[PDB]
Amino acid sequence: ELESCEAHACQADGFKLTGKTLILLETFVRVNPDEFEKKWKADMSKLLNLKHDLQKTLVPIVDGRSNYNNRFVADWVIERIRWLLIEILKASEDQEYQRLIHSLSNVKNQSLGLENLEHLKRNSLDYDERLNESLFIGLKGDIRESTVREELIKLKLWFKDEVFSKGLGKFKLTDRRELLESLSSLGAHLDSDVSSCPFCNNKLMEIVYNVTFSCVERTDTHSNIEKHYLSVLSLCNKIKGLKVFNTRRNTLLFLDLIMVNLMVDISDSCQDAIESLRKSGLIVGQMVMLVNDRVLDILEAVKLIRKKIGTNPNWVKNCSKILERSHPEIWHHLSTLIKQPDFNSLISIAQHLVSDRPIMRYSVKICRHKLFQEMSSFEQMRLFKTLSSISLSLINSMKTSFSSRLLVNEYFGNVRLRECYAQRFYLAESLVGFLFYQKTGERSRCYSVYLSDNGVMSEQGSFYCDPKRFFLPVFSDEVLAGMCEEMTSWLDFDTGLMNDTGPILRLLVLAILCSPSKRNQTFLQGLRYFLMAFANQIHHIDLTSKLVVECKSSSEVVVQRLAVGLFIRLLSGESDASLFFSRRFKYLLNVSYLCHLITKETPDRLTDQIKCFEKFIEPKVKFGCAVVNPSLNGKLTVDQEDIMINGLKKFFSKSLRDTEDVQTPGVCKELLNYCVSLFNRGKLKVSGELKNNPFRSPTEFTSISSNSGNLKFGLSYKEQVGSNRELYVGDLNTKLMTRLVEDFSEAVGNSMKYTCLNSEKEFERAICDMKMAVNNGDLSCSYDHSKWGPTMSPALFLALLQMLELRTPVDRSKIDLDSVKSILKWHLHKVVEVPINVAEAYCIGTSLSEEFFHQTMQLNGQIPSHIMSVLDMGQGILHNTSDLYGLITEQFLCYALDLLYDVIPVSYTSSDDQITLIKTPSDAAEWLEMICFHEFLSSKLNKFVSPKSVIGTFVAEFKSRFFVMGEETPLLTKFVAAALHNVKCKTPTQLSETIDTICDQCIANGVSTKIVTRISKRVNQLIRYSGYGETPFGAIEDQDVKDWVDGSRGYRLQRKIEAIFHDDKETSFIRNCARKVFNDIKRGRIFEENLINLIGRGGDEALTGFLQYAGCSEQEVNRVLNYRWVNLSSFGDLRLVEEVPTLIKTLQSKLSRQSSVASGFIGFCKSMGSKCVRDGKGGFLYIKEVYSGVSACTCEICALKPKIIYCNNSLNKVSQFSKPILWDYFSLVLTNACELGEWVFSTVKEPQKPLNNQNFFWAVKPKVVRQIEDQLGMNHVLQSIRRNYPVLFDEHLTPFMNDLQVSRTMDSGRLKFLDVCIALDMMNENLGIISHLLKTRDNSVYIVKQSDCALAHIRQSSYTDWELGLSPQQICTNFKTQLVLSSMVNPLVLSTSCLKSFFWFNEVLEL
Amino acid sequence: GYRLQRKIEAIFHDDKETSFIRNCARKVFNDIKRGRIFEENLINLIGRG
Amino acid sequence: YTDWELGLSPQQICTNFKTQLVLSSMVNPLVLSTSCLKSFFWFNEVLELEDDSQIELAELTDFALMVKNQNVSRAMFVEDIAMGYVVSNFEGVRISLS
Amino acid sequence: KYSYRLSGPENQEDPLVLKDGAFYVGGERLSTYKVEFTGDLVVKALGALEDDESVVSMLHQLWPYLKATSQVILFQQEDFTIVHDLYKKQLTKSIE
Amino acid sequence: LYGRYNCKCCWFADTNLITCNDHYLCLRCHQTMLRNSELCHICWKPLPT
RNA sequence: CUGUGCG
Ligand SMILES: [Mn+2]
Ligand SMILES: [Zn+2]
Ligand SMILES: [Zn+2]
Ligand SMILES: [Zn+2]
Ligand SMILES: [Zn+2]
Repeated sequence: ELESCEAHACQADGFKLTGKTLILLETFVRVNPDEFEKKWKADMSKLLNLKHDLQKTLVPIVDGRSNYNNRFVADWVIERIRWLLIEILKASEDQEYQRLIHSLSNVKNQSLGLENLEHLKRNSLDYDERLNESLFIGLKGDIRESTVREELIKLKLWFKDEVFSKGLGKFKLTDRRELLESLSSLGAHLDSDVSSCPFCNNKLMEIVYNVTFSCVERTDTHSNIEKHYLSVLSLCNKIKGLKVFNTRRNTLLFLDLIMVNLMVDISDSCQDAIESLRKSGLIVGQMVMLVNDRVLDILEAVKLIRKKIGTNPNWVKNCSKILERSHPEIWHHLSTLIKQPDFNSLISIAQHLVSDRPIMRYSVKICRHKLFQEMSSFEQMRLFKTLSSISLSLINSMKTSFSSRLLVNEYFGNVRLRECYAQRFYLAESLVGFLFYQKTGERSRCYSVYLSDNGVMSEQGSFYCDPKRFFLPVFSDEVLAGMCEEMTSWLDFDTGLMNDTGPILRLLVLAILCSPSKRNQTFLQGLRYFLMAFANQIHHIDLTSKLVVECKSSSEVVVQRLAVGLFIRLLSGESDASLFFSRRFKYLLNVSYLCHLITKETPDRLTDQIKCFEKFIEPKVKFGCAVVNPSLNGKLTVDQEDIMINGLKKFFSKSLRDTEDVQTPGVCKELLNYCVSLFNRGKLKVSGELKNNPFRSPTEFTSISSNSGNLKFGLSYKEQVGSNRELYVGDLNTKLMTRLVEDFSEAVGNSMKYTCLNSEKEFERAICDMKMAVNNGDLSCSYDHSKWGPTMSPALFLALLQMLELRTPVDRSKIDLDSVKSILKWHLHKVVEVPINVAEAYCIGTSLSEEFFHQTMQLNGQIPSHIMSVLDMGQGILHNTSDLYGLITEQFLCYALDLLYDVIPVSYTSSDDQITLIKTPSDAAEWLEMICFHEFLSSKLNKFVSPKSVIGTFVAEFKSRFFVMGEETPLLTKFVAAALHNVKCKTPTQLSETIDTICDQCIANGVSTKIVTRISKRVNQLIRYSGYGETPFGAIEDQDVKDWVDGSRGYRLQRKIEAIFHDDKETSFIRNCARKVFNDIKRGRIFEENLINLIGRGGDEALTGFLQYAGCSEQEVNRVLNYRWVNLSSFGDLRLVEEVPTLIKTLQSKLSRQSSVASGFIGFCKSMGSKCVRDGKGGFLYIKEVYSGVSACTCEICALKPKIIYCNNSLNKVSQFSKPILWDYFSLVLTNACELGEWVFSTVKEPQKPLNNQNFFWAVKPKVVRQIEDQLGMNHVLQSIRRNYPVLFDEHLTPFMNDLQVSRTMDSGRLKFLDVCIALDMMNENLGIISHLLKTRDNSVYIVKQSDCALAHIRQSSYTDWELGLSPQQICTNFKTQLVLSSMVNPLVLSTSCLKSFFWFNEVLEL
Repeated sequence: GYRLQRKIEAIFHDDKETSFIRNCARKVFNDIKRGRIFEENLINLIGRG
Repeated sequence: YTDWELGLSPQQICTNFKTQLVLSSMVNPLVLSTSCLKSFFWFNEVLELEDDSQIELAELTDFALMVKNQNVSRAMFVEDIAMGYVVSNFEGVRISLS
Repeated sequence: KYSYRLSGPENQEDPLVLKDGAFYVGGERLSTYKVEFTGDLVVKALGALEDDESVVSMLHQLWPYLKATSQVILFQQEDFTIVHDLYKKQLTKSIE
Repeated sequence: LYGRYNCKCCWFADTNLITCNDHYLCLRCHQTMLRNSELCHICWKPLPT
């Protein structure tokens, strides 16, 4: 303790009183992180509970020392004394005598409780016997097979005549007509008074329409003074956030003074300055744009300027001296920061431009809207571009820093704006748009959009929205256009149907973007399930009851009407309505997956927390087991144990001959017994004969706890598309317990066969079986289970594993699950912390959860803060255990189906949803009874079939993958929205890498080649908007399918650089040099590690040295090095809020085992404008200052790619950030030769003419000829790094390693192309080949349309020897001749000895 | 080394075994010198004994 | 030699390199620097330790490439000896004392 | 070496090129050195090329170079029928 | 083997089907895809006579 | 923790 608080200025737990404030420091020592965190939180709690009584202040400090480190003499009397003390205890209590030794070995030695440690107490507390009486009283598990068979026969006989013939079945036929009528009744609102116009109903759509059709009909040194104003505005915004003043108000006032002096300086020295360019540029009615995105009334601007200079004279002099002395680089202000800014000229300018101020309509008819359907193909794209500009302005409005208002305020119906922020978006040559708003931060605001044609500020409108929900359409004005175009082209079979469904689809997308709401996502998911049920033949009776979503606004009604009208237009009709139903299904599935366009970022965090708590606690209240704050230790009271046992009994009181209980949580004991009995005696498709047995302070334990907590979780949500999923964050000890149960169940499942949750082999097997079943007409049942988490119970898994055999592979001893049952009993008594925000929201407050909160507030006990229950297994807590239970039960159900209905079922589960392929012997009306009986048996277990489940012989669904007869739905809109969303922009290189991976995985699922180039253009525009500027690397534009099929990111960058170098005479020379070097290294000779010495210099010297191997003299070398590109991340990485390469980072990440995307992009654009570029000496500078050192070269070398490729002399002012692009091209070509063969050296040739109707989809395989030994283990890269970079292998690498022995004893020493081809990755921070080599293709197949393969560029490997090496025919005939002529000198045995010992036995070569 | 090689060859008169070992060594040297892939797997193979 | 004099018959090596050079020259004008020599596959003349025989006429540039020269081009017509039969018009000039 | 010994007013000039197997110092033909191909090497070179017009140029500039050589050993047999895959009858009928 | 005795074009037809090249096809779908073009737009192969 | 970047 003394050594611990001596590090924090402490006494000899610790008080420090000085004046009227005391610092209280309490310390503890626990080497186990579990007990460490436990004591940490306990100390924090019992120290925070005291200031509430002392305040009626203290500085609390808790010091947890994870070891016994000291600084007294040296590491001698610290551990030896404790060791001898426990030795004396051994030589001369029971629980404490074990605590003293369990507390300190290291962290794990006889302390970590794996699933073989039940040796703590195994004691009872007068509660376990009753628990086992209410949990294991009806379990026998030794039931014979014939009895189970005849019981199932009798049960089917009872069900067919008592639940099915009575009409109580939960599944029915489709009746596609009735399905369409119900869809039109639930979605297409007919009793609503809303107009049939999206612009009338949605205010943002109205504003977009106004801006569009006011910019397209009117218009769409003049641009010299505007850029000057923008430059000085950027300069003043630069000194806004440096805190070069005392108070923020004075800073804003000084910047206002600078801007006003600039205005008065521009007024003169020009004929008409404000009346010609300000009215046409950045100025509004009576107000001028200032720093911090503000717009201030010129009148009140000069009124505020009159103050602080009349009431505070001599302010300009010192306010400028404090700036010049602080930043003598922004002193470009020479006549602005001066004395009185000519007030009379100011008021004359103000009285010149007297216009109406923005109204800012706060309060929420004729339909002049041109009927969007009948609009030309240009006005719709203009609408999309306007939406893009407005969304980018919204995002930038979220970027505004928290400033203060300099004016006094007078939000009821209207606000005459005078101190509002505004984002300016350029629209046309003369008119620009303004977005005014009065709030900052990331909260929802009320924006007002205005225009400025030639100074006449016309009001476009006012709306209310959340800014962080409009990031997808920011720059995707062409991405969504191409998506809609390809979706419309999918319907080319009916010339006319596409003509009606095109504009409707574009309008639906526009309404979805202009109104991103969770209700629209839920409605589109419901439409997806409706289409899934419509295509098939059997569907749940409660389907249409789940598709309805309460609109609560007309902006939802319009999109629901649009979606339902689209579905009807594609489905309604008598005979000529299902011409191409595959195309129709694909179109409608993509339209329903358009819900991914709307972001999932919890519009209101508190509201979604309340909804999550409601979804978490409603099943418990409806069941009757909702014990609140039971003990927090594990000592339940009499009423608590009573209600727990009652909940258990109610969970296990479900009979087998009752249909009024097919919805309440629970399980039938007899059916579970039959399941376990059929599983034990190898009757099911899964067997108990497992392999690789999963078996591999907490001092006293019981069925409730272990005196180290109570398995405490905490409730939260997880952002999903439809509804926020549940989430449980547990402490360290309970997380380790969950990890234990997860490993056990995962090993058991790997021993099983038909479970596919973390086994991609079984998932691919299920995919292929489902595909062949849909192709053969089998009955595919895509089953979903509703409330899987909230209804599953740890007691159910206890009852399952109570009589599970789980036989060993070699021993056959029926290993006991006593520890597994103990931790499952712990899970049964888990304690879920309710959110504190939910509690404080319910205290200040109809709802079932709110009613329970009010009832438990003070009537029964105290404020509810902890919830224990028997049901509601935590989603993600017992995931693999739930998967094991579901797999066992589903195999039992498949056996039952085979028994009763004589069908051939094969099932595949994922612990949430499953798919059952049923091969029927000898429509789908005779199998309705089978489906109803299966659902009834599932409801008798805890497998309540969700109404979203479908049964049919036309389309199947599994893991959000829809499979169709003869093909598979690509899900284009899902992947396109994933590409536009989840843009985690930390570094532009990482941004582009993630975008490239997403585009590859989307092209794999047949998206397009014209949409992916637009996604890449959008990403490049996003990077360019952040001020980073365009780099030769980044997103690949104008790409081909061959750039993704049989092509990695390195090949994409190579193709990008080749596209930069048109008429390739230089990149062709670099490719020839790389081919020469590769023929020299692969062919063997002597090329391993001199290249590493030659590369470590950098980009210039390495490229020169590699050129000196070819005949590149000082003439060709200087011609090659002339092409340069500004590398901002040259001396390390960009600084954003010893710089080892990213290869070390990815190796460390691979060896070891809440913010919105708009906020991420805002932070990216914010950090990309500050001091991020490092100059090597530790002084970060701006990107503008780096790109300002460039000169106008225009010498035919800096003109082939402007602002991307520069000359050698064009970067003389800034030469530190000057890297050869051709060196990077050389490295990329060599690494592509490493990874995917020799064809990266040949020149690109094109097909001549090729007619595939844009729909000839087919699967193609990667044509890679990888020559990296095809294994590329981690211990190979680690060994190569140790050999080549030992000083880099010791430091920054392998401190957290215990398997250095295998990496040291020459584990496949010197893999081919792992010394220079790893150096090219270690020195190039944007190449990254080893990350791809230590990974799989992740696709292994690419669905592409033949229209792209016919356009694919032809580039095949060509032998550089011109077929002159040995003509392998000559090789084999020479070997034969040598063998024969050496045989004819003496008798020799024709073994491998007389074959391998021959020179010309090169037959082992010649791949 | 060549003296020891000649001594071992003198031990093995009518060299049918040392000639076979020399042929194997020539094969291994044509495989390693000629380049191909023979650098450090031999080190793992030799360290046994 | 264990290959029984069957590897490539270095005469074939040099004639194949000469043929590649000539047939690649007769598709476009190329500079006869080391760039258009080292970047050729059949330029294995740097191999074959016994360097008594070079291709036909460029023996001196290959011997210089054994020294790893960075030359480009000159009048390599040593058939007419440029080192021999050279004028000896030699003279001297005054000095400048340091 | 070619280096002008660390100083010189004239440097980096007089480039030697090659167009038809004949050394061109600045545009004047020096001479052509004999090279034999025996036909099979010719077609093996023709195989590994870039495009069609490159083949056209390389085959049209062949017999003019063969004027400065003496090689009829090229197999006038089925090998020529294999070379016939490149239908360049104008080229072989241009040298006459 | 051919398909599952389905039109594969309208998805709802199991009656007097005609095989196109590898799947089945009903009468009305065949006539509709024939009276406008010679391709199949499903298997992308010429339709039978 | 701090941004002026849609032409
Ligand atoms: Mn499913
Ligand atoms: Zn309207
Ligand atoms: Zn230039
Ligand atoms: Zn049909
Ligand atoms: Zn067909």
